Amino acid sequence: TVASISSGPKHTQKVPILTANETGATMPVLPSDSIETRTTYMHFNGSETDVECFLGRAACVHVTEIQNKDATGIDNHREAKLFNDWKINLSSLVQLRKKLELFTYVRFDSEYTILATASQPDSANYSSNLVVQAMYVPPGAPNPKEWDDYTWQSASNPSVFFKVGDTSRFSVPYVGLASAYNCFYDGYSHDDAETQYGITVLNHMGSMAFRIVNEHDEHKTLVKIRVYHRAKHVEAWIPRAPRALPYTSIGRTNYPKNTEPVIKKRKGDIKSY
Amino acid sequence: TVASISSGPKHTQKVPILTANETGATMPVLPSDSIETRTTYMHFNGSETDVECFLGRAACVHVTEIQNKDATGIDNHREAKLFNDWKINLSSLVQLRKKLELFTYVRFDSEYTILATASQPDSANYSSNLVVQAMYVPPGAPNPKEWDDYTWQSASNPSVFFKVGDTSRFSVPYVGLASAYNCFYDGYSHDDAETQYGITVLNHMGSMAFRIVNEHDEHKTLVKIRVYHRAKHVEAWIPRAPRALPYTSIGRTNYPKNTEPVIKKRKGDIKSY
Amino acid sequence: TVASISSGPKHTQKVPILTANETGATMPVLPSDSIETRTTYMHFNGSETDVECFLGR
Amino acid sequence: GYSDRVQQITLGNSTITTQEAANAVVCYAEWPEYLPDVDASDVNKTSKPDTSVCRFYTLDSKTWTTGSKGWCWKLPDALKDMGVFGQNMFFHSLGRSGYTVHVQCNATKFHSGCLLVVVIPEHQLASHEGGNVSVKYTFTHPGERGIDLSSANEVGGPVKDVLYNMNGTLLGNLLIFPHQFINLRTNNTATIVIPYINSVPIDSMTRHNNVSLMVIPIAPLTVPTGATPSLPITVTIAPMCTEFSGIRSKSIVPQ
Amino acid sequence: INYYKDAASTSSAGQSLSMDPSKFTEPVKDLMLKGAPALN
Amino acid sequence: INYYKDAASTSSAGQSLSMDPSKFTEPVKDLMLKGAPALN
Amino acid sequence: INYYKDAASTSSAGQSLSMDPSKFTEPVKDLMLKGAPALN
Amino acid sequence: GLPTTTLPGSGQFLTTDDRQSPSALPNYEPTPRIHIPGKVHNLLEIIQVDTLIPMNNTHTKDEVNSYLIPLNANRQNEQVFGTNLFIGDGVFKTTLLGEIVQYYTHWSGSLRFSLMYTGPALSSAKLILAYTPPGARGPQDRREAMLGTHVVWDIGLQSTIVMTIPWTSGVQFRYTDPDTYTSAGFLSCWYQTSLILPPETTGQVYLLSFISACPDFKLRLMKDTQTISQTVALTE
Amino acid sequence: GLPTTTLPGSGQFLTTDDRQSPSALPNYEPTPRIHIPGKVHNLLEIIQVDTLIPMNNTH
Amino acid sequence: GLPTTTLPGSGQFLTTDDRQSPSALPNYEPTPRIHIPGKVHNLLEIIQVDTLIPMNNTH
Ligand SMILES: CC[C@H]1COC(c2ccc(OCCCCCCCc3cc(C)no3)cc2)=N1
Ligand SMILES: CC[C@H]1COC(c2ccc(OCCCCCCCc3cc(C)no3)cc2)=N1
Repeated sequence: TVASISSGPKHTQKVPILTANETGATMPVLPSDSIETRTTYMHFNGSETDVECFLGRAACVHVTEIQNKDATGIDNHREAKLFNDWKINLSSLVQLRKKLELFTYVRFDSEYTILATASQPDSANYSSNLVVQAMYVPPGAPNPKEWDDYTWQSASNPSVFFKVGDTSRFSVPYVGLASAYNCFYDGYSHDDAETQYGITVLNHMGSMAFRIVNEHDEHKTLVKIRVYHRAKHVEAWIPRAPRALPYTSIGRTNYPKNTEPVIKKRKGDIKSY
Repeated sequence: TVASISSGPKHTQKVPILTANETGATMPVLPSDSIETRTTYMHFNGSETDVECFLGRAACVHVTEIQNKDATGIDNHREAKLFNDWKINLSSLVQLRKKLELFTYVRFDSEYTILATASQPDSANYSSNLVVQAMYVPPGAPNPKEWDDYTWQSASNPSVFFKVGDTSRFSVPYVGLASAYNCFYDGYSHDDAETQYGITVLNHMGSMAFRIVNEHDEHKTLVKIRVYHRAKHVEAWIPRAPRALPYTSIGRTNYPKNTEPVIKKRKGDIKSY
Repeated sequence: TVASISSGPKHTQKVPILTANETGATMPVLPSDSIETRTTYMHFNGSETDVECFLGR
Repeated sequence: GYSDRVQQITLGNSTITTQEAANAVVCYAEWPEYLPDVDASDVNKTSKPDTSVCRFYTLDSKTWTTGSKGWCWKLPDALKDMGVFGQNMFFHSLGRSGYTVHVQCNATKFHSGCLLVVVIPEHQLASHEGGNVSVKYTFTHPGERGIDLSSANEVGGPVKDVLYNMNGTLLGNLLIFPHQFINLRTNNTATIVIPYINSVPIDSMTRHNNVSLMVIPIAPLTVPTGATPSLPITVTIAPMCTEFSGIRSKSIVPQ
Repeated sequence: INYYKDAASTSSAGQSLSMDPSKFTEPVKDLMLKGAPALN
Repeated sequence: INYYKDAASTSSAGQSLSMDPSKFTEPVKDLMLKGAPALN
Repeated sequence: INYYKDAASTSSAGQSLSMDPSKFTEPVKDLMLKGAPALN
Repeated sequence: GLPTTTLPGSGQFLTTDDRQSPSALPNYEPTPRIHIPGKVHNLLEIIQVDTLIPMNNTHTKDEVNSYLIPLNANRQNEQVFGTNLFIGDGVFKTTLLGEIVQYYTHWSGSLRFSLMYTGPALSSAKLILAYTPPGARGPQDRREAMLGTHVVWDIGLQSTIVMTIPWTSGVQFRYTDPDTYTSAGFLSCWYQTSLILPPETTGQVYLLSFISACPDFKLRLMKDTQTISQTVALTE
Repeated sequence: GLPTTTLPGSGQFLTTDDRQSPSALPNYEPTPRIHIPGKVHNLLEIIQVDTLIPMNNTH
Repeated sequence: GLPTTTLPGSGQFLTTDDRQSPSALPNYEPTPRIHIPGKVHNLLEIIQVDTLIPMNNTH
């Protein structure tokens, strides 16, 4: 492939460099339309800018935490982090969010990796070996209530059991209701005067609640869960302007008030170098 | 292959052993040009002197250390070794350095092995199990600041998570900007009167900052990281004189003052055996 | 596979929507027996409702 | 003698002529088309009023003055009240449509000024409150009036800050969306053909707007000496290939 | 070799090697030739 | 590839792709045609 | 068998078995024959 | 039982590796795809669309005005604007090009810089745009500027001028984050003759300026952008 | 000895995965199947049989 | 699931072994090679060039 062809002096009536940008086109002008060039080859394919590659590496999408401790006398397991759930979503932690929102609709399979590490902040004789059980509580299915409810039987709901310190990995097909996931949605769930606006009403998918299977030892053990997400088989439509201001909320486009100028001011003139 | 052919008495006008070294050549003289020889075969190929073999074994290129401890009240994580970064480079630890600098330009893929072991120098009930997360902070990408910054999300930057005591291994393609890496560079980054000289301005590649993912236990744990590097797919050009004096700096050729004579003095005469 | 065929106005002596449930049958009535439909395809096989799948986790 | 410059668009019972055009943009290089069966889901036969809905409606005019910040209309909202297009809209459960948008602004060879005319698929607005305040329905359904970016923040309304496109992105990058400029010195109209863009084959026309049309002054209007300091901008829009499905009782929407 | 039955479980896809910027860079209705006048 | 000798040790079965609701939806002795009168 | 997609991930290269010292040992412009006088 | 040996790296999680995994939802059937205009395959497809450069960066809070380069009637010989070409920083940084370049470590290729004139139709002007390849200082006067890559632009019916910064380089890749060795030059613009307004007209006229990449362009070695960060996870 | 590398997920138990296992009862012979009317293959077969709706829910 | 047995040496790191590894930079394209005079393939090539001997070591 040639990156530049050889081109010499020109004295024409045919001027490729004068255009009318009002038309909305970006005319494909090249170095050889306005200087004299020599042949050179590309030596490159643009492999690593493919959208599959761009969205295809694992990104941290969520960090939560649960603890193993005596539940005796706990009136609210959920509240003691005797377990927790994550109203699944991707636009929470942002590095990946800005990347996805370069597109309007996106379609992909997900590969999740879940790393779990334990901490024992206060005096323990040892490190126990805990098994985590993360399970998929899609929406309509009941929510556990205690860390050892009938829910955890999970007879119809996919669940994975792995050890703290290890990693769990599995992949979920594209579960969207439509043909693509909306990265943006300028609508409502119905014509209500006070209903919420945005994507929080669309990109529904319930949650994934984690717990330790082990009963309690004498000390307490903090287990912190990190969920990583990798898109595989990516398809993206309609590019948009990149995010400039900071984010404030999952699912709304809102930016913070009295934010700071995002364009760097010159130290000098327009004329400055 | 014959290592020596059979050759007998000679009384010629054709003298292969008289030459003129002023020409710059090393004339290919053999035993059979000046004594009577018998046939012998080589029985050998020179396999283990191939440059791929010479530069192809893992060498320790870096030892760093980070600790897991309560960051509560630490004003400078980087400074507490709550994590650290290594302004990646290869000429730091030297065994491998002298080997590479036998050549001027070198091109290869790298295979890294990272061994991490833990130490608990002061009273602990136990040994905790920590997961390390080393990640590639190429240059232009932001530097973390705390041991748990948004940076560690590493949504676009390759990162590996492995356990202390284990080893991590992955391989990076030749990331040089030019066609080869310069082992030497007699230039500057620009014609500045005070800019630095040497290769430190060329062989730029940012760094690789490690951290423990675990929160803190009651005791403190020292984790010491050793990075090993193995060249694979090696290509080397222009041999040079081997390094004689000791090294003083990454990237400059400078040797120490009042160094010692590097040539061993005879215990005796020129005539001595 | 078609999920619905195209069907238009009807003025017949042949009424598929009147039945006698006392018989014990569930007559296979479709949208196109009582409204005007357009063609659409199924795009689906019913894979995940197989009893092997239902009892297989 | 055809110029890129003169054009005629006849759609239904209405025709537009421009003698000073700058080509026309067809979003994503695709022209509006009806919904194919292979893509269909709802089993209902759809209704295609054709020429009674696919004609040109001219919205009420705006006034560009030196202080203008820009205006924003949403589709199909802007047309919610135009003739039979609008009736069909409130009466069917689902509908689908593409449009031809023609923005008009003429001046003289002594004026200067340049407007950006852009179509943004799925333009989800931001609340000026920050945090996770929502933007109430009424605020994102201004109707033919559209939203006036130089009007004041209101409560439950969107933010109207132009350097941020009403969503946290910079004005400068709106050029990645199908768009055309109106530069008084060149141009006097902008025309964009919009194919139907959605993640579902057909949708509700009232709970979801699928494009915002935005006209933004970028090089300020500068009139000749002692000229009146303003020009009107007119927007005429025509639904094209419209289809409605799931007819019934007639939606009732807030406010 | 796929070891698993479902398609979601396969590795990353392989490069589009599609690449056609004209839907974005030249969505004009009447074709513009480089070198010919923009507005006739 | 089965690595094991016994049939019980193989993985899940594969979709019946049988599907015939008539034993449940139309177990009538004399065949009913849709469109013809139910009771003659 | 490569298990990985990228070339960097393959094992070490295999012996040049190239070997030609003359660029280093005899870079003279006019060819010198062993046995003939060095300087004529 | 087949004998195996495990190698160094066993059990590691590399966020960039690409392997198979069990599906959690065996046998599930995804929604059919329908057609949607606009599919993107390569980021290289989109960085060829031009977007506006806030060249007039001299303000103090972001404003529509930093997109406008002003022009003065009747000045002769003088300089319209200047900038270095660190596409990952400074004016370029918020543009779509700048914004994507920042996801990669290295770039190579030609850039296309165009200027669209917005002054009254009855005015006229001749400007010179100059590209100065690495190695010299930003030009200080047109004489200096005109000795490097340049285009005399004659403002006419055809409203925009497209200047190309042809790839001039020793090393075949440059860093996107500004680096010296790897630096790309300067871009300046001066009056060639001068802007002239018709009667009954007055004041400043402005140029809009765009940037996009030529088909020439290469970007490689993905990394994280300095353009976005956060201090606590967001919630709904 | 063939060189291997284990990936993330090793040792996990996913209730939905489908693999082979050793039989605890090697060589055992199950009872023959006889014919039984009524076999169900898909839940889609049975949701087409109609059942009564307690529409008058007001009690 | 295929039955395996691990041998002595599993998990060891031998600095001299030569195996495959995942690439951290999937799909990256290295700079083209250009021609450079002087390529070395074997250390045996270079030890045939003669160099001076500090024979007079007595200093
Ligand atoms: C960032 C903007 C928009 C774009 O895409 C998304 C988005 C949001 C959510 C989403 O869902 C991913 C599917 C998650 C379900 C997987 C099942 C989890 C699980 C646990 C176990 C055990 N088995 O399965 C997929 C995409 N939001
Ligand atoms: C010794 C004299 C000269 C010669 O070569 C060199 C030299 C210097 C640096 C160099 O860089 C090696 C590339 C390192 C980048 C690899 C990425 C690291 C990483 C971590 C994770 C996780 N993924 O990737 C390669 C060669 N210096």
